Amino acid sequence: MAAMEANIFCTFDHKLSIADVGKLTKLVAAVVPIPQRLHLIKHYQLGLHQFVDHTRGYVRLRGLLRNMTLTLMRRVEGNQILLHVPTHGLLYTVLNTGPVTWEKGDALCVLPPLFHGPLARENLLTLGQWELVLPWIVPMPLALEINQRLLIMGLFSLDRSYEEVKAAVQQLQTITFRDATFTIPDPVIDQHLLIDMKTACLSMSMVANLASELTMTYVRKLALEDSSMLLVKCQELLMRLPARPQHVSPDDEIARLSALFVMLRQLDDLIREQVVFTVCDVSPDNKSATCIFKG
Amino acid sequence: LAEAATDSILDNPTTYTTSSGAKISGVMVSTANVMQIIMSLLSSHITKETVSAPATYGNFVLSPENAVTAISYHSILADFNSYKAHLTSGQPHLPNDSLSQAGAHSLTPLSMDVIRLGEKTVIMENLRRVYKNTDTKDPLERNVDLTFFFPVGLYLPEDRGYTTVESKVKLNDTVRNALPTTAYLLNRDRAVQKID
Amino acid sequence: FFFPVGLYLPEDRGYTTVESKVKLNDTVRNALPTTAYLLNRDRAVQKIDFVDALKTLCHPVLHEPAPCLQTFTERGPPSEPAMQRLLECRFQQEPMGGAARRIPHFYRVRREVPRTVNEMKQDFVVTDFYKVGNITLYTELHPFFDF
Amino acid sequence: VENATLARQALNRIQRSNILQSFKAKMLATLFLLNRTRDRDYVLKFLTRLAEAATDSILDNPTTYTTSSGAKISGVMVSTANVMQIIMSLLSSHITKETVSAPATYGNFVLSPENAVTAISYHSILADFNSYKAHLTSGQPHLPNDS
Amino acid sequence: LCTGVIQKLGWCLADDIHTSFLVHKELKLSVVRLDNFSVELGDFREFV
Amino acid sequence: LTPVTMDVNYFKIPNNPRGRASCMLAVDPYDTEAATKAIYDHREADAQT
Amino acid sequence: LTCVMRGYLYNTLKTEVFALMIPKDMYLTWEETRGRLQYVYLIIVYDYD
Amino acid sequence: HPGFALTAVRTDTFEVDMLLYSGKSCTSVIINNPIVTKEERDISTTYHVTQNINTVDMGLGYTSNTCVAYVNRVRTDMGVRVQDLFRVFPMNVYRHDEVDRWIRHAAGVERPQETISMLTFGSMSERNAAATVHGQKAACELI
Amino acid sequence: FEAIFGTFCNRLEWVYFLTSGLAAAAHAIKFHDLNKLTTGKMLFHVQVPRVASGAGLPTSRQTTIMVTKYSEKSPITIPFELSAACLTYLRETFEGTILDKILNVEAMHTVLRALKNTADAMERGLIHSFLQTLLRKAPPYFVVQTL
Amino acid sequence: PILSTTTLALMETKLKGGAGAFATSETHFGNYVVGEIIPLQQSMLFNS
Amino acid sequence: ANKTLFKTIDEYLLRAKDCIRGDTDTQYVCVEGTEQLIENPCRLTQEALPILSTTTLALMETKLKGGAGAFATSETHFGNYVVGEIIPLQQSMLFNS
Amino acid sequence: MENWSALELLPKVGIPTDFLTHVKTSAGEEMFEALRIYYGDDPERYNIH
Amino acid sequence: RISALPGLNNGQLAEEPLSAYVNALHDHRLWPPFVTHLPRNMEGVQVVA
Repeated sequence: MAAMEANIFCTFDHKLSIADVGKLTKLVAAVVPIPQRLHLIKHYQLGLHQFVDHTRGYVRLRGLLRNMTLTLMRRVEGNQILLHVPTHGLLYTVLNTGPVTWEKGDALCVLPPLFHGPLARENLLTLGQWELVLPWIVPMPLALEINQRLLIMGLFSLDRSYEEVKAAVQQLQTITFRDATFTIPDPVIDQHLLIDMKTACLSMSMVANLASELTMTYVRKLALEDSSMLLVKCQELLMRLPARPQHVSPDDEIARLSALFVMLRQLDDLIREQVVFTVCDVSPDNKSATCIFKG
Repeated sequence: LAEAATDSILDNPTTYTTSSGAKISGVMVSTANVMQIIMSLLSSHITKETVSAPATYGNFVLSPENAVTAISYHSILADFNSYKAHLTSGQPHLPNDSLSQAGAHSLTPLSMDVIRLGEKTVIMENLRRVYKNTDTKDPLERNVDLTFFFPVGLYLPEDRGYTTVESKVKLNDTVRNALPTTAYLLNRDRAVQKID
Repeated sequence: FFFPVGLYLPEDRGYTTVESKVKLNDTVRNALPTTAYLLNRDRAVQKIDFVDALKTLCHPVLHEPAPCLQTFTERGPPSEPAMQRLLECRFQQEPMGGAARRIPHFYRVRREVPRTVNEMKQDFVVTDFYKVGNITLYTELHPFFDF
Repeated sequence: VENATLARQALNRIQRSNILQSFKAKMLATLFLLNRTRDRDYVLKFLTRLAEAATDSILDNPTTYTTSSGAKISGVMVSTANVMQIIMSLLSSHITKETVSAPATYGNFVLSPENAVTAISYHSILADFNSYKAHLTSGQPHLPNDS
Repeated sequence: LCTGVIQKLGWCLADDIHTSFLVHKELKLSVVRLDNFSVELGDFREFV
Repeated sequence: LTPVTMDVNYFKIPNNPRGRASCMLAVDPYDTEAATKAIYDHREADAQT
Repeated sequence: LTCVMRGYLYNTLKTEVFALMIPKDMYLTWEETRGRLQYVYLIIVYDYD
Repeated sequence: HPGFALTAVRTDTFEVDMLLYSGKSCTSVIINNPIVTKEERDISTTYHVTQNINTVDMGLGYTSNTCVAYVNRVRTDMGVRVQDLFRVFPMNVYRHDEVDRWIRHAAGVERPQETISMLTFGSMSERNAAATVHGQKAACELI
Repeated sequence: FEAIFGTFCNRLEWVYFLTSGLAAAAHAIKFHDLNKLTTGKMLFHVQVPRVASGAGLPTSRQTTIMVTKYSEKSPITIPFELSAACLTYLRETFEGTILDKILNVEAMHTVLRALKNTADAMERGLIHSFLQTLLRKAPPYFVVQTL
Repeated sequence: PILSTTTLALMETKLKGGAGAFATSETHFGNYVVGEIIPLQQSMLFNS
Repeated sequence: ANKTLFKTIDEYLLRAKDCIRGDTDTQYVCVEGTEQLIENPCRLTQEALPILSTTTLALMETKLKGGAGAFATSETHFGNYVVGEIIPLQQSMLFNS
Repeated sequence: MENWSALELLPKVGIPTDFLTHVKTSAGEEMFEALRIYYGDDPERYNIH
Repeated sequence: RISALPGLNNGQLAEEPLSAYVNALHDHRLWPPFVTHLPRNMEGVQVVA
């Protein structure tokens, strides 16, 4: 087999107006997804507009986006986009596209955009029943919360009334992460969210079975003599209802804690999808950042 | 086909002329089989005569007067000094297009096969030798779809019945011969195919 | 070369395309084929009948289905699960003396018998029987026996 | 030669289907050519297709088997005299009782002594060993001609 | 614990994969042959 | 043979008198299962008829 | 032995590309259409019978 | 014969070598020089070479006429083998089972036996035959 | 013996664009910065001639037609590749016997052979893309004859 | 398929017809003639 | 998809053609651009063509007994009927070879 | 079985090859007796022993 | 006799026989208009006055 081309040329068949080439020159060293990995790909496969459906299933978009090969834009010119699928380990700069402020030392993940539509009025290379769609490069805790609220909106919507659902979407669509408010476009329950719910509930049932005689009564013994805002804030989400430990057997506790770590990781990987960039240093206007872990 | 197409808009009468003064209308290409059939058919018009082809590719280099237009206004106007001169002098007609002027300087001979089509000579050519042992498909080969439709199991009006083939064929009176249920088609050979 | 002799065209699809040319008297010996006329190496009307095929029709290997039975039984039941409906028989053996009072006792059940195969080979018309819509074509092996 | 412009890899099902279709077409239609048709144009087209359809040789024989006025010989059609008596009498505008140049000697071809050494030692023969040995250590990878 | 454990072994070219065999002490063993394989090891990641 | 064999497609064209079109060349080569599937099995169509 | 930790497999002077061998029983694919690339994984799955 | 007559449509792919006539310099194609680019790895160094070209027309009307000249073969069968709705509607069943489990054994069709990978592109639902002499097939229906 | 009568490489017919007669359908101009242009447009200011009418008729007036033509984009490529051992033996000669000089000469020859084959593939691809852009422009015969 | 004829009279009107009379396939009610797909009984032995 | 008569044929040339997978038994829709597209003049005119669909073998052997040009004729018995094929495709094409 | 390295190392002659069908078809349908069809650039012709 | 197809009908799909589907003159749903005795099977039928 011929090797995977690190220099991917994108071509264009539409008559490019001059403002379209201008807006295409803004997006140098940004992230775009492509599934083909050929050398002379067209423009239809480039981006994410090949997978935007009438369903607007954002969980379906997150499910497909993990399989797409991420590349970097370079050397934009007349009808030519030289893309570079980056090898793992080295470093080169990326550029933000959404209004998400970053830090140093944190990590970045790939994500489909939030409130995507004519609300922020993106004229991002619109031509002939096709738009250039950009995946968001979002930091780590935003990527944690944007799937945590997804899974909670999945789990709550069972066996309950629809007015509870319509009162629950508006309680769990805003995210006030880092001086900005984001809204998720139509969180809709599908079979993918169902199988994610099945994995989550099985793992937490198994870890509820896996809990030892001491780790479930640690807060129950702690909350008699301790006083802290952390312990008070975590106590009220529990029900109401010296002593001796029953049997200390640490040879069993090592195995219980090990398998409990496996169950906690098995719950954990539902919201910790992939670290795709580790940001090292940003631009002061935060338009770009030199980062590592490309690929 | 020859008179049906219109001509071009740029004229290079020096190039692609036959020796002893003959102008070439255009190029007619097909596969080797069809041109073999034509040459065996229209053998009273085939002539293997030399065609004065251009030697090398053209040249369309820019100007320093075009460079600042390419930078500022993101546009290229070819022969910008010629345009400014014909504006300032006030002449309406530039003498030559900037594309027919662009290159095709020298001429080299080559012998091809040409034919007379009502005193409009055209070039016979087949692209067999360029798709000789390659991995792609020759695009002069093609697939064309035809949609066929046919009825089966109808009922003619017996109140206005008739036969026109009575003197050639005859049927015995049975109801299965009176009512169509089936039909009879052909294969891609001469094979009767039963469809009910 | 190959040629048929003694076939049977259907009557409900019968026709004549040679009316003006031939005219045969309507006896049954002309209304049912039993001969075949070919041409020799010379342009001469030879004739084959069933009489001259006696060196083939009467052989003792034609009436012995034992290698046919062996080849039929080595590939056993049809592995198709859609056709697990025709291979059901209960061929028992019981005394016959008590049968004349057991005949109202046989219908004391209210459960039917499955359909036999030789019954299932009769509800197809003359022209669909060669099609794949028949299930029992793996049963018809020989014009002298039932498999 | 009718399918030489279509296929470009190992054959799929539809190409071999069309191949068998044209097999049973042409083997049936053109079984006996001269015993069936006796018109000039069709037999001339048939012989023309037969003459072009075969691939050429590899050895350059540029001067031998050539007529006067440089008309090179492309092929040879041999048959019995009975067929030739119909060929020449039917297609008589195309025959020319012409004299060609023929090689008056056999192709004498000797063995080199180091070929005899390789023949003894390795049970093999590399024809024109001196030319191969020269062109190897020289640098050019294309010989003038074979042996 | 750990019903299934999966580690990334490497990557291949998805076209040179073909069935072959190795003979050793005249013992033919039918194997799968990956011609251009690049090894890239990973930790034993565990799942349920 | 059976006397209800449709003569118009089994005795007027060049046909294989076996019952099926047993042309091995229509089978993809070096495939033994598909060959008996094409010439012996009967819960499928037959070539040429 | 000389094991290869990361990268391709080749001879000295790169004249021969060695090939990874796996026995037929451990091989397992979950798609009939392989992509342009496919990664390889080592799967241990425990039967707690 | 029931109380309705059906008709049948079908397409047929014939192979054809077309002929193209065009006028002299009907378009002026422009190229640039071939642009080599390297891609170096451990085991090989492939060299890709691109060439952006552009074609501009040099006519106002249809400068070039093509036509259909010769047909070598019928790549279809021109057959009567109808295409089943039980494959192009691969999930429609009856509301009752024992009429559905009788109809499938009347039409000869396989059971409903994947769904997410069916509405996007599809799959080989009806397989190939073991052999064919008459190529490919298509025939549809109109009640 | 194992007599090898000859080793035969396949030579290629280095077809060019201008060598083909299809270049007369084209008008080939090398533009040195084609990857920097966006599009090529052409404009025409066409006015048609009136005629003087007769008495009692609605006459025409002055006309102006400003029509516009545009360009096309269709790049092509070839991914020809080289083994790393070829690049090793291309420029290195250690212990310079005959047997290493042969490998150096073969490395040089496979490099230049790949270069020649790449250029031939580029010319064939340019011809092919030209024919592709022509076939998406030529209407069939019936519409042109009708017009 | 070789020329076969059920009855005498159909073979008689085959022989009475001219060239290409063997090519057709006439069919009566219960009688039938299969025609040769190649005229090698028509004009082989007459051609000699 | 109705436009100006020069834009309709241009739409017909560019994108109104459809593709057919050409290596399997049933007619599948191919992946676009991998194999070449397939022209269809029935897309332009929006008709279809009739072929030789006779009713019975009485009226079928008559057309087979007939010589050249018989397939362009449409005959009608009392209840039986023949539709004559308009283009002489089944008459002369397969006998050219 | 066949020393295909000697074909790639020894200097050949230059002949105009005229196969009947396409050459990949004649390779894939096994007209010839012994084949060494591959893709890419094999370094097999270098390790001379 | 002719309203059913005795060469075809036996067995059943539902509890109703196979001949109940081939014609309306063989099932309990179609009543005659002047009924004097109520039929034996009235499963889906609910009579109402």
